[PDB]
Amino acid sequence: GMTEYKLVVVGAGGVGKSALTIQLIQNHFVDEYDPTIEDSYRKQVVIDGETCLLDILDTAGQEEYSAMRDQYMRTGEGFLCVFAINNTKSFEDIHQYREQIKRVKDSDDVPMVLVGNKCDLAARTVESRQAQDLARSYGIPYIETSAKTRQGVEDAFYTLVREIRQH
Amino acid sequence: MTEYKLVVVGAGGVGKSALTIQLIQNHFVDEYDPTIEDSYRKQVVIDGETCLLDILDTAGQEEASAMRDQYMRTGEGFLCVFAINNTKSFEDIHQYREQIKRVKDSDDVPMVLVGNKCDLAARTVESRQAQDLARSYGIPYIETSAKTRQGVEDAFYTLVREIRQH
Amino acid sequence: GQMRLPSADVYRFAEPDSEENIIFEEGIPIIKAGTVIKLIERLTYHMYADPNFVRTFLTTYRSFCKPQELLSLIIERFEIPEPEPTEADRIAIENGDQPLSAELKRFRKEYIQPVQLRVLNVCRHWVEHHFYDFERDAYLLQRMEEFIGTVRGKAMKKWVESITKIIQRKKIANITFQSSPPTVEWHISRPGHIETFDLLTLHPIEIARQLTLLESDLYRAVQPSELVGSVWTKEDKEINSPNLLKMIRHTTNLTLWFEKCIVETENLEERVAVVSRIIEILQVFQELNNFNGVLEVVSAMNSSPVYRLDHTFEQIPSRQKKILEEAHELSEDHYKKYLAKLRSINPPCVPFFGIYLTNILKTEEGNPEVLKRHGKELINFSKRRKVAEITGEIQQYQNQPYCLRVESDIKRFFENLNPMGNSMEKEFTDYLFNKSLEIEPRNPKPLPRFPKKYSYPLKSPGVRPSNPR
Ligand SMILES: Cc1ccc2[nH]cc(C[C@H](N)C(=O)NC3CCN(Cc4c[nH]c5ccc(Cl)cc45)CC3)c2c1
Ligand SMILES: Nc1nc2c(ncn2[C@@H]2O[C@H](COP(=O)(O)OP(=O)(O)NP(=O)(O)O)[C@@H](O)[C@H]2O)c(=O)[nH]1
Ligand SMILES: [Mg+2]
Ligand code: NA
Repeated sequence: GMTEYKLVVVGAGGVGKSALTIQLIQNHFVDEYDPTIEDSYRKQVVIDGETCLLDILDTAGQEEYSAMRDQYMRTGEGFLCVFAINNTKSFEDIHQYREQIKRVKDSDDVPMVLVGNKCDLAARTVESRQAQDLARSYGIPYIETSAKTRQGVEDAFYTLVREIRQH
Repeated sequence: MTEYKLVVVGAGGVGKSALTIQLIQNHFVDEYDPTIEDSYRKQVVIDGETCLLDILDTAGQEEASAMRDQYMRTGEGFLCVFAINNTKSFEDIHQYREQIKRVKDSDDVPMVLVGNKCDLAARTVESRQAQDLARSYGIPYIETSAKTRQGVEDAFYTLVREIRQH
Repeated sequence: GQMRLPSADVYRFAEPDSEENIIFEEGIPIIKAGTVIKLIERLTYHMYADPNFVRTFLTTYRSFCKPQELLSLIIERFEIPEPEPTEADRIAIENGDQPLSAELKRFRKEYIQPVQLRVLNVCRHWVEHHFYDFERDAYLLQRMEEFIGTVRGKAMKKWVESITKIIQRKKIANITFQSSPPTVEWHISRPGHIETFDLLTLHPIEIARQLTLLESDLYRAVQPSELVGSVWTKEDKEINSPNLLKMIRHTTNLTLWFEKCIVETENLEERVAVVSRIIEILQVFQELNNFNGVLEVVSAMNSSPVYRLDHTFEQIPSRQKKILEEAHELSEDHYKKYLAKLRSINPPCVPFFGIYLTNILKTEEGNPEVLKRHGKELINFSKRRKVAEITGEIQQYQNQPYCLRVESDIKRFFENLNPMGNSMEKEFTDYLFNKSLEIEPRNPKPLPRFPKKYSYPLKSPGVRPSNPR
C-alpha cells in the first residue's frame, strides 16, 4: 500500500532536540505523551496529496553512546540534523554529523534537512543567516522550529520527505 | 507476564522482611528494623512461565494491628509466617488466618504456612504441630531459613502456584 | 458515620477534596493531579497504605517541592489535633465519672495513629532509599534527626527508636546462592600472566563472564537521582550522573575495542578468526542475559569500519551468521524483540540502559509540569508516575546478583581497556575507518594480502563450559 519513510533525528543532546518529534507525533492539541507506547513514533500523513507513513527514530538521551550512532543512522532514509539556536556548539557539531551520515550511508547525496530549534527564551546565538549559509554550502534546506508553539515542525518533516521523493 | 500480588504476614520479629529480602536480593539482613509497610517486585520464571511478583511486606508489631484490612483486600495470596523458636508467633497464626478470611469473604484464599528460622537448633514448635494446623487449613507447610536460603524459593513459589490454580 | 475531622483552619490536611485541589484518574484511587498539600495527604492517608505511591513520590518530588519544604509539610501532617470531649463525655465528667471518650478513642485509633505511622514510613523510606537529600544538605539531616528524636508517646516508640538507629547507620555507611559458581576457564593465557591477556588468548567464555560481572556491577550502581530531571543530559551531568556515565563509557570503550581488534588485524584469515571469536563472546552474553554486552557487539559489527568488510563476513560460518542476525534483530522496529525478550527471561540480566534514558527524557519533555483547572495550578502527578514506572523497572533488574566468580586479573584488564589512547574521538574513528579501507579497499581496487600478526593458535576452544572433578 502506502510508502513508509524511515526518518532519523540527529543532533547534540541537552538542548531540546526531542521536542521536534514529540510535537509532530503528539496529539497536536493535547500536551501529553507516553513514549513507551507502541507507535508513539509512527504517523500517517498526507504530503502534497500523497498519503504516507512516517517512522521516526529519535534516540534523544542516548548521545553518550557514541559508538551506537552508526547503527542507528544506517536505519534511516532521510535525516533531520538539529541544532539549538541558542547553543553555538550544537551548530558547530552539524558538520561532523553530516560527514558521519555520508559515511554510514556510503553516499555523498543523502536526503537531509538542517533544523534550527528554539528551545527556550534564552538569547539566540546562531543567526538565521549563518544557518542559511551553512545549509546552502551543503545543498540542503533549512527550517527553523519552535519547541513550544509547534511552528515549523510540520515543515521540517514534510520538507525532508520531499527531499527523499525528489532524490 | 502474569502479575501476582503476594502478602507476607505474621507476628513481629519472625523474619518476614528477612525472608523477602533474601528472595529479592540474595542477602540476609541481621538487623531487626520493624516494618511499617514495604513493597518489592521480582520478575521470575516459575514452571516455565514468566511472571511478575508484587510482594507486600507487612507490620507484625501489635501497634499496627488496626491497619490490616487495607492490605488484605489487595492481596491475592498470603505467606503466613511464624518462627519455629517462638510459640507465641505460632499461636498468632490463626488470628491472621481468620482476619484474611473475613476481609476477603472467602474460605478459599491462597495461603502457605511458613515456619521460619529453621537454621536454629533450639526449636519450640514441632513440625508435626504446624503440619496439623496446615492440613486443617488445606494448605502446605514449608520450613524456611532467611539466613541460609533453605526453603525460601519453595515457600514463595508454592504460593504463586496456589494463586495460579485458584 | 465518618469520623469528624479537625477544622481546616487549624489543620490544613482536612480540607475537602475538590476539583480545585485534586483530580483522580478514571481499588485505591490513582491521582492525576493535585496541590502539594493534597499529594501529601494521600501519601499518608488514614484509610490505606500506598507503598508504590511512597516510592513514586520520594523518587520524583524535587521537580515540584524542595526537600526542606517536604520535611516541613510532613511534620505539619504529623501534628494532628485531638478532638474535644463530646456532650456524653461532658455529662459523665459533671457527675464525677470517667468518660467513655468513644469518639476520641476512635479518632486516635483510626485517624491519628495510621496517619502518624504513615508519616514515619515516608521518613523511613526517605532515609533508607533517598539518603542523597541528606548527604547534600547537612541541615536537612539535622532537622530530620530532631523531628524523629522528639516524637513522644508509646504507640510510635518502636519505629521512632528504629528510625533513629537507621539514620545513624546511614551516616557512617554479602550474598548467598543456591549453588556454587562455575569454574573459571583458561585458554592460551594462564593465571597470573596478565601481560599475555588479549581477545584471542583469554577464554571466550571467561571474557563474557568477566565482562558480564563488570557490566552488571555498573548497571546496579545507577541510582534514580542520576535520572530524574533528565540530569544526565544537562551541563552538570558529570556531577549529577557519574555512575550512569561510567556505565555508558565502559560500553562505548568495549565497542571501540572490538572494532579496533578487527580492523587492526590486517591478514584476512586472522581477521575472520577475530570476528568469529567476538560472535562467540556474543553467544555467551546471550546465554547470560547480558543484553548490554549483546548490543556492544552488535554496535561494533554495524559500525562503519566493520560493516563494510564483506570479504571477512563471507567466510564466517553459517551458524555464526545466524547468531549475529538474531542479535541484530533484537534492535529492529524500535527494539520490539529486545523488549519482549527482556520481559520473558529469568534474571539475573543486564538490560540495555539507552531505551530507559530515551523514555525518561521524552516523558519529561512531552508532558507539562502543571495542569490548570478552575484557575488553580495543580501538580501534574501523572507525569511523575510515568517517570517512576521507568525507574522502578530499572531497580527491579538491579536486585538479582550473578552467580559467577570474579577473576581479579581479567577484571583489571577490562577495567583498564583504553582503545582510543590519547587520541580524540574524531581522530580515532577516522583512523579505524582508514584502516578498514586499507585492509579491504573499495571496489574496483584489488584486495591486497597482509602478513600474519599472531604467533599462537587461532582455533577457538569453543563456548561450551568444561567441568573437571
Ligand atoms: C548475518 C550475516 C553475517 C555475514 C554474512 N555474509 C553474507 C551474508 C548474507 C546477507 N544476505 C548479506 O549479503 N549481507 C551483507 C554482507 C554481509 N554483512 C555482514 C554484517 C556485517 N556487520 C553486520 C551486522 C549485523 C548483521 Cl545482521 C550483519 C552484518 C551484512 C550485509 C551474511 C549475514
Ligand atoms: N537465625 C535466623 N534469624 C533470622 C531469620 N529470619 C530473620 N531473622 C532475624 O530475626 C530478626 C527479625 O527479622 P525481621 O525480618 O526484621 O522480622 P519481621 O518479621 O520482618 N519483623 P516486623 O514484623 O517487626 O517487621 C532479625 O534480627 C533477623 O536477622 C532466620 O531465618 N534465621
Ligand atoms: Mg519486617
Ligand atoms: Na551558545
